[PDB]
Amino acid sequence: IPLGVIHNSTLQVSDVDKLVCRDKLSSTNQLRSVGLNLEGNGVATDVPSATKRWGFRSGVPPKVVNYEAGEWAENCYNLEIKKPDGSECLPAAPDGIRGFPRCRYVHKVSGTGPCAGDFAFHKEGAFFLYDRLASTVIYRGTTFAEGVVAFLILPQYYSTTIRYQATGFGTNETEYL
Amino acid sequence: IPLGVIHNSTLQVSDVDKLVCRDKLSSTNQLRSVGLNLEGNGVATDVPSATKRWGFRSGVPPKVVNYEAGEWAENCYNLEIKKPDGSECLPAAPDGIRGFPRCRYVHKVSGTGPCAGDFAFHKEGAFFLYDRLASTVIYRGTTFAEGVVAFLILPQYYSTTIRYQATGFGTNETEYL
Amino acid sequence: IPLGVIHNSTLQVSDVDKLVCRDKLSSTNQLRSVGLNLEGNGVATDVPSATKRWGFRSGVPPKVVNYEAGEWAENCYNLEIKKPDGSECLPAAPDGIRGFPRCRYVHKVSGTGPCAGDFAFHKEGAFFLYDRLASTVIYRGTTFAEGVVAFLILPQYYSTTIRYQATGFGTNETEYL
Amino acid sequence: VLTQPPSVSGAPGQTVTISCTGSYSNIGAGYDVQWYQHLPGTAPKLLIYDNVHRPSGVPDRFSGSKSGTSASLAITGLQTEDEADYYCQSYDSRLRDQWVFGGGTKLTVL
Amino acid sequence: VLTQPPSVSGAPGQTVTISCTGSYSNIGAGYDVQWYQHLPGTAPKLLIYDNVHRPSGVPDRFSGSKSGTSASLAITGLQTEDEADYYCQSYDSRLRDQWVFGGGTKLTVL
Amino acid sequence: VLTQPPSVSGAPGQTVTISCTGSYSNIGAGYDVQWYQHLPGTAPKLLIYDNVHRPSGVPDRFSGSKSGTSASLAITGLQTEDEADYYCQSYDSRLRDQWVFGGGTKLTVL
Amino acid sequence: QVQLQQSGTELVKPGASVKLSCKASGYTFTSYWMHWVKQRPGQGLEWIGEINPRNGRTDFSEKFKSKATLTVDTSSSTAFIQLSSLTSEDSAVYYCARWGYYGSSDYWGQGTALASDIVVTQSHKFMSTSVGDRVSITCKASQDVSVAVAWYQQKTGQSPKLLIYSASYRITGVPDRFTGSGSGTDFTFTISSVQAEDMAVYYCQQHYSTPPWTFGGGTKL
Amino acid sequence: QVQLQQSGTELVKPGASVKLSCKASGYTFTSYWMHWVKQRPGQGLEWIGEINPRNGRTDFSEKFKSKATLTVDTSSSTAFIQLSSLTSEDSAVYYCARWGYYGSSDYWGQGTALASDIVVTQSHKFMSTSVGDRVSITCKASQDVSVAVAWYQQKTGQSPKLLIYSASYRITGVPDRFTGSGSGTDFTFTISSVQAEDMAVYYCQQHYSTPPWTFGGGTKL
Amino acid sequence: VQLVESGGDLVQPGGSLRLSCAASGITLSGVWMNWVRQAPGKGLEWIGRIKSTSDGGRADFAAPARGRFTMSRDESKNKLFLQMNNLGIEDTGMYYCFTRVQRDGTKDDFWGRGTLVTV
Amino acid sequence: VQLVESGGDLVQPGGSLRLSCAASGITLSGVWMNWVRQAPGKGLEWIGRIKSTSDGGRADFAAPARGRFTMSRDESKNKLFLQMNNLGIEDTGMYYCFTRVQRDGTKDDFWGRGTLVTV
Amino acid sequence: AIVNAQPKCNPNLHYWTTQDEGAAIGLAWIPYFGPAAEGIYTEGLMHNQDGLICGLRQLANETTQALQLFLRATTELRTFSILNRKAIDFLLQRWG
Amino acid sequence: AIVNAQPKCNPNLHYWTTQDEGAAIGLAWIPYFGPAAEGIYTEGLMHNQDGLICGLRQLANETTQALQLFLRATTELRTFSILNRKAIDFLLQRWG
Amino acid sequence: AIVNAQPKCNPNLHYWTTQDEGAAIGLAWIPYFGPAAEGIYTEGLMHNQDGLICGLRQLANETTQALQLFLRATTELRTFSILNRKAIDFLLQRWG
Ligand SMILES: *[C@@H]1O[C@H](CO)[C@@H](O[C@@H]2O[C@H](CO)[C@@H](O[C@@H]3O[C@H](CO[C@H]4O[C@H](CO)[C@@H](O)[C@H](O[C@H]5O[C@H](CO)[C@@H](O)[C@H](O)[C@@H]5O)[C@@H]4O)[C@@H](O)[C@H](O[C@H]4O[C@H](CO)[C@@H](O)[C@H](O)[C@@H]4O)[C@@H]3O)[C@H](O)[C@H]2NC(C)=O)[C@H](O)[C@H]1NC(C)=O
Ligand SMILES: *[C@@H]1O[C@H](CO)[C@@H](O[C@@H]2O[C@H](CO)[C@@H](O[C@@H]3O[C@H](CO[C@H]4O[C@H](CO)[C@@H](O)[C@H](O[C@H]5O[C@H](CO)[C@@H](O)[C@H](O)[C@@H]5O)[C@@H]4O)[C@@H](O)[C@H](O[C@H]4O[C@H](CO)[C@@H](O)[C@H](O)[C@@H]4O)[C@@H]3O)[C@H](O)[C@H]2NC(C)=O)[C@H](O)[C@H]1NC(C)=O
Ligand SMILES: *[C@@H]1O[C@H](CO)[C@@H](O)[C@H](O)[C@H]1NC(C)=O
Ligand SMILES: *[C@@H]1O[C@H](CO)[C@@H](O)[C@H](O)[C@H]1NC(C)=O
Ligand SMILES: *[C@@H]1O[C@H](CO)[C@@H](O)[C@H](O)[C@H]1NC(C)=O
Repeated sequence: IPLGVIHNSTLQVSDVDKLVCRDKLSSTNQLRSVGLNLEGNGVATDVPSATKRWGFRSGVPPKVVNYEAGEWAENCYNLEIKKPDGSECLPAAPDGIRGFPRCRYVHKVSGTGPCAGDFAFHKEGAFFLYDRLASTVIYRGTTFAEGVVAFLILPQYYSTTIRYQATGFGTNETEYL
Repeated sequence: IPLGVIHNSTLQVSDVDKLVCRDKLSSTNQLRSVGLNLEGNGVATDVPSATKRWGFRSGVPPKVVNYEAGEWAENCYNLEIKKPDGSECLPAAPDGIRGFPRCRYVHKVSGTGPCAGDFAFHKEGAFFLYDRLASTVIYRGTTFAEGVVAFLILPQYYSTTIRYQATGFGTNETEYL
Repeated sequence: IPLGVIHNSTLQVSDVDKLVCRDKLSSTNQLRSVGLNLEGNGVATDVPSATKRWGFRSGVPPKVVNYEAGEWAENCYNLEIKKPDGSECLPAAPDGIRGFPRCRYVHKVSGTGPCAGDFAFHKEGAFFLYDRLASTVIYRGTTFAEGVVAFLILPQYYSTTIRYQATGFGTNETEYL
Repeated sequence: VLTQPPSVSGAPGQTVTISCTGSYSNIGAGYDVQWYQHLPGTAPKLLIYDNVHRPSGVPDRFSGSKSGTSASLAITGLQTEDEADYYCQSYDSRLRDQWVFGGGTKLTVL
Repeated sequence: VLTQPPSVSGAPGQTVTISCTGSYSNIGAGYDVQWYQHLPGTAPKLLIYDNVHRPSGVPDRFSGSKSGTSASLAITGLQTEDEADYYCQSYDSRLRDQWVFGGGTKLTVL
Repeated sequence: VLTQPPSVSGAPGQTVTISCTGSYSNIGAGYDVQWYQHLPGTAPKLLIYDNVHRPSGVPDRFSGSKSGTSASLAITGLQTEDEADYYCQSYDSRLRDQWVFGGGTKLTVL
Repeated sequence: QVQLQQSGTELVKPGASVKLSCKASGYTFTSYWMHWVKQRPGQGLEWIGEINPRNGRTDFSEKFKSKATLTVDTSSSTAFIQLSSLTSEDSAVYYCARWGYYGSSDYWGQGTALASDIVVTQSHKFMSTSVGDRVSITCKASQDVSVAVAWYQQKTGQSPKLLIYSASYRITGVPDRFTGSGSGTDFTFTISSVQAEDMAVYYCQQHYSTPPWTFGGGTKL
Repeated sequence: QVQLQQSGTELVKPGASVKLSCKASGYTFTSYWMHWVKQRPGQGLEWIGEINPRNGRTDFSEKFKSKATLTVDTSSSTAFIQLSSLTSEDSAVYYCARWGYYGSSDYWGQGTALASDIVVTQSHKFMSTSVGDRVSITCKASQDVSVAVAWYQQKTGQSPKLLIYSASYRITGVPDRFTGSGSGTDFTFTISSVQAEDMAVYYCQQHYSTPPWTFGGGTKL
Repeated sequence: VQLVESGGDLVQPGGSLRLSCAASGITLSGVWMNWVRQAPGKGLEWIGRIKSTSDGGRADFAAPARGRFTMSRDESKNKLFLQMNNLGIEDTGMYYCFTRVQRDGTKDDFWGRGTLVTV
Repeated sequence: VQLVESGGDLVQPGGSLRLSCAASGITLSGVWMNWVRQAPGKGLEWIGRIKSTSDGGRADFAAPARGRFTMSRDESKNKLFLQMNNLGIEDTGMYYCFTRVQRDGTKDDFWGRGTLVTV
Repeated sequence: AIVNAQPKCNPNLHYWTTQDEGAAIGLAWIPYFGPAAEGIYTEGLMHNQDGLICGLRQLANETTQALQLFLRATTELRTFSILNRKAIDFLLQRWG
Repeated sequence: AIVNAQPKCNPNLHYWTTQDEGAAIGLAWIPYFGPAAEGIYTEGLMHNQDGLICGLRQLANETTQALQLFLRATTELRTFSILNRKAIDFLLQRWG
Repeated sequence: AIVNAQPKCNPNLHYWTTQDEGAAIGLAWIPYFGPAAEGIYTEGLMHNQDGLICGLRQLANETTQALQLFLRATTELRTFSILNRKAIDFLLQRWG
């Protein structure tokens, strides 16, 4: 796992632990896991474009990784999709999983769509950031922002929910509203 | 988090890790988390007085902290309260949460009372000690002793259950038996 | 807990941490927990003989210990027993507990038998190895291989399921098929 | 002991709010306030089973809210089938946790 | 194959204990012992569904306890409506896990 | 829009397979395919509620399997009580997620 | 008991620097935060800054960010504050108050002569009443703070004394006539029967997750 | 942009050893793996081995286990390969390709003259067609690999260029006429309208959890 | 848990028809209710569907029932009313009322009796 | 949740009898169904048991009902059929149909009405 | 230096703890033959000079303020690595 | 040296974090009197020279490939010891 | 020195393990495109001089007695920090 050491106010990937004795780790407070959203990287934040990056698969257990520090998200998503017959499509959020804390917009996307897998993964391999946990799957009725987690060594509010009605979630023939 | 180092058979709060090289930590066995009850501190152990220190709140998730060593409790409590319409008032004890092991008396307080929050917290900020875990909330039908947890560095039986019937739990107008 | 250091391609139990500075632990990758099955030790792999080593007890909570590396098992077991009245006999496998990954044979033993305890323990004190976790109890409908876990410091496929019908599981009067 | 207005009225298109004043022990003690729709000739039907939570099978038009020591029931999009007595139900910290019902508001559709 | 006393009797104010002797395979093998109240003209009603656990809807008067290879059913505060045959039900390790019922105890209220 | 054979036939001892061809949006989009047994004069009975999962209370003889963009229903150990129309039910990614039923296969027992 | 013994008076000339060391005893010095309060003559209490002996972390008011420097010594168990660029108006009485376990500056020191922040303002500065009457002092909070509100009385020539360390939690030894109650953004401090010994300047302090623990304007009876 | 500048040509005599250093720039060198590919004259692309700058781990083909040695320097950001026991047939053109974030050797280097493994084989080596027609290139995988398949074109005298880095994920800047799609063990690379500039040797590379990233046989148009 | 359908009397080709679906033991507002048309000598034809009150309270219809058919729900008596405006001769057959209710991973339809409609 | 038994008419000592058990609200295929014989002036006699379809679809019988008795199940109407071949005079009494259904740690039998058999 | 501000201190510390995990054991280490959850605890008395006890009841009092903040920041339902983190923090700062 | 390969980098890093756990607190450390789960977070802006931010968004991008493999190997639903393991790995290799 | 007291030792240790987490990967690191839970394991053979295997089957046998006691003391359903604690104990005693 890559690590980040802030040398002279400049971040460098610590791929080798034998870098230099200049790097100091006095306490665990210097170690921090920052979860940065993908919106900063410039990816498309549109609902018809963001949902194409999410795919359903079966056989891969969900995994959750903790991150302490987060990034303010200007575009969050709240999937409440269900199967066309009314069956549940996304697993319920377990204890300790809450919505993303800071969200300028919460794209609450509801509707119907095919659910070919027990869990909804990210096609780009990124995580689904939550209140303080990063999960590889999407939980039902929980605000999340698709993002990535970085581990580094530190040196010594209103949400506007947007309603969507999606038919055919996860397919190239998808209609919104 | 304060730490305790037993220097020459005398405990001192280790607020600074740079105290002295005299302090030795050869193995994790020296590290120990002792959960001490509040009865030793001299607080009131009466049921009408102990229940006033417990309050119900919503929005604060429960937290559990592990402690290895404990203290014999002369006054334990077992809340089985329910809402006046018969609804559940306290969350069920999850797996791994059991009653306090050593209790001279178990004040099993049952009855009805208002439940303004999903969990019952401690107004003084203390924890609710359990079998081997300290939780900030009260679980239904589980013996507990209100106490506090201390972290320190070590150097190199019959229970008499008492039945209570409380009406108006958590209010100044409370009747017992 | 005993530890194993591979000195000059020879394993020795590290009962004393003061052995020698020759032992090197550069990273956690050297630390590894290998779960070895009991079939290698030469114990009887027959179903009528293996089930005699499993007993039911109540009052002992289940415990799970993680092991990274495992051993290919030539004889695995999948208990699906139930009480004679149709009641459940073994607890359901929780999230994260899966069947043993590599099994030459899966002795799927079903039927009826007495269930004197909430969990089925191992009379020899060994563990029940699973996908990547070692548990002291048996879970319903989950392939497992009875084995043991070793902690050591490293230096710098088709399954043939076999069906069994057992009446009187856990008693000296047991009939198979 | 908690009181209710003797009667309320409102247009079908308007939203009718039903008040319910309690005390420090009825509603100010944290007890949940329940609302019932007592259709004449039939058993009362629960509408709100908590301060704001609503039971399944109840139309979304009926909404409740507890503020301070008083609780209010809001009926949006009123129809002509809701002309019945509405009762405010809660519990009292005094009297050893006994249910207290309101005086009953006879909602009339104009 | 497990046996029961042919009949039992006791005063309504007294507590009546019903015995049930098994064997190493009936009750000594760890099988749960169940008790049934066979009211005449009606289907039997389960009273104890385990060694000590009791199903919901059964009065707390009926209590059971398994000791060694025998199980006992205790009826405290006996009334006149419990005058019926009581059967001891368990399972046998032998006979390939087949249910075994007791001879039946006809409790009589004096 | 998904099609089915007009009719199928098979011996009671043989296994009868009922085909169901979809498309990229009906079955190739990942939608679960359901099978119904429409006995004449009665409401249809569900047989398979997913690609392979079967509801409780349905005999194990009826088994289904989805391969590619088509789904097949297998009836092993056919009896004379299964002579009824079988319908293939799925959903379409197009048409805004509307249920699509097959043409119906009238299984005949020889 | 807790005794915060403060240093003696001073007469340093303008432009120099003075280090006022306030000794603390009777409690674990590293456990409780140390707070410094400046009182201008006949004006009120001004919160300067806070220092944590456990970790050395210090925070100051925006006005006192550069004027005051806070340092402590664990072995000496003494808190000393060093001031810079002293002027005529900087000369005042400085109090060291121990931050309580729940955030109430319960124990003070003897007088030593020389937006994001929560603003607490009292309704009337010059409430006047006769003996035996009942009066209420109202404190308003900008944001929704918990029941945590502190009420202090400061008789002339004496250090401020904490009376109510929460909405209604009354300090032991305080006369029962001093009854306070409040919730949310409104807190009321009431005297059942005002006496000749109860006329003093009353201060309102909010202690709820706010690093600036600014006091109230005051209320003289 | 990513530029993998490779070393100059060489004429070392047989039996000696040559170290070909390929400099990498425009990206974090330690983050992406470095792969070396040997192209015999008019034969095809042969994968030699891979080196991970982050950890120093290196893997080679069974034929190239002893012939090639891979070393990298973090500070220099240059990957150098040292060959041993060079023969006449060992003399060929060596390419350094950066292993992409998803396993696609998207950026290559300038030409430098000198069972368990997944085998990918193309249907026809010498597909022939006229301009304007539509042809399909089929790649077969021994095991069930995911949609991850890489398609490269290598015009004569130029380094291979990645076109499709997955089943259908098209590299930006590639003409839209190059459309590829496939799944499972079958992948199809299609050209809507073959042009005079589209005739080259096409290679199929599978990148799915397979340490040997062997290329395809080839397809010359 | 059962469902019953009401209505379905003989209707002239020019007119409107109302179909009422009622259930006992299951709340229609909490589950998604589907309507299917079973014409004589013809396969099952899914016509409409109403979502639960928890989700969007809107009804989806097929092409033949796009505008002509309208669905209304009465939560007071947990009855679902299907209005068939501008009826036609092709709208003949048994109309069923079923819902996919999933419990513990297993789902059942709980088909109703079904009312026959003659035009 | 209730169970009903059908059959039990008078049968000659030489003949066969069929007993039908039906239930409403509980599926027989999902639970283990037990049969008990209650002869007049005699204790309860457990005769047979059929396991659920999830487990092995085989029926276990006691010694007196080992070969003579055969049990069959019809999932179409959730009815359980007990065939009593080569009947005898001792096979006289009420036959009950009950199942141990466990929910949330508590189990109930849900005994049926019981059909009387006279030989 | 610990100053006990509690109104009353109990000089005797009757403590319960699990087994030493390295002491002599027989067949009780096997869960099937071992004692129940209640029987695994071993008791004792810690009337140690009365200074180690009254200062421990005050250390626990002060630890609560920081421990509550630590638990609030953590997103895990149960925390078991407080001692492990303390060992890491002690060892990282020692650097030897 | 970090080379940001992202098409667009946001120079401003508006970050949310929990409380410092060592800062000044009043009655808010008590869970009963403390804020809800939403109110415990403290916000800030980290417009730090624009080099520490664009290189952080690239470090997170590269960390994902290794982090996904690490989570796949682990058999635990939630992982909280990544920092603890990193501290151990750093300290074991340092040996001082 | 390990003395194998087992009646029979298997000289060949056919072992399964997860991926190295640092080896070469393609698109399989993405959970959506990656293999199922069964496919992530990599197999191998460890016929290493027969002394490293028979002594490992005896080390595991002796570890069970201490491991069972350790699990009994712990109040957590699942334990994942045994290696982390062992690293801490090794490093704390080394002090370098
Ligand atoms: C650690 O140890 C400390 C003790 O040093 C514990 O502090 C206790 O806090 C609780 C909660 O605030 C107190 O209970 C309340 O007490 C007030 C009255 O307090 C006054 O009188 C006390 C004598 O009875 C006196 O000791 C107090 O002085 C101490 O506290 C202040 C403020 O913290 C401090 O500055 C001093 O230096 C002293 O340390 C004080 O003068 C009382 O009015 C309250 O009753 C109201 O609230 C209850 C809430 O349930 C309600 O039910 C009632 O109806 C009423 O409305 C309440 O009883 C307790 O008195 C403090 N302990 C002591 C010895 O005073 C702290 O909690 C410990 N930490 C833990 C357990 O984690
Ligand atoms: C870390 O940051 C990198 C960026 O450097 C992220 O990489 C992104 O990967 C996704 C998934 O593959 C890409 O989305 C797909 O893009 C293809 C077309 O890609 C081509 O065009 C891009 C311009 O639009 C161009 O930038 C690409 O070049 C980059 O990527 C290649 C391959 O990785 C690399 O070798 C280069 O060096 C560049 O870095 C490339 O030429 C497009 O066809 C896809 O659409 C299909 O798939 C979607 C799936 O949902 C489907 O819905 C569509 O219908 C269609 O079928 C898909 O959009 C994305 O373009 C890459 N980013 C960039 C900037 O190109 C990586 O994901 C980050 N890691 C994380 C987030 O963990
Ligand atoms: C959906 O995919 C199919 C199959 O490739 C294609 O024919 C169709 O055009 C796609 N739909 C859209 C809207 O692109
Ligand atoms: C309960 O609180 C109310 C409101 O302050 C008060 O009037 C009443 O006297 C209290 N009850 C008791 C028993 O103190
Ligand atoms: C079972 O145990 C009993 C009691 O010891 C014994 O009598 C019987 O013979 C045993 N059964 C078998 C088959 O050994």
